[PDB]
Amino acid sequence: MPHAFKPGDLVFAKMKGYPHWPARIDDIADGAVKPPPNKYPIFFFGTHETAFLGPKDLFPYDKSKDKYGKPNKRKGFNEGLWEIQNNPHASYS
Repeated sequence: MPHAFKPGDLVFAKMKGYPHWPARIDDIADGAVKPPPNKYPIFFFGTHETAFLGPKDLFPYDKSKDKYGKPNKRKGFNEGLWEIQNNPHASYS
């Protein structure tokens, strides 16, 4: 059975106006800004942007890739697909 989300989990993350996007749950570094309650730090592959999202917008990558893991015209998307498949836990700083 599923656990709660934890840092390192791979997802497609949904934001308004954008397709479901390859992403991961990030760690929060010591000294770094914490997310609001009930929110997770989401690092978006390809764009390398961070947003704070709740579970309603988080789709586990393995279950969802057949539906959401197809090339898309949007800036950063295809790079993001390579990242999540090939080095999802790397430093992208």
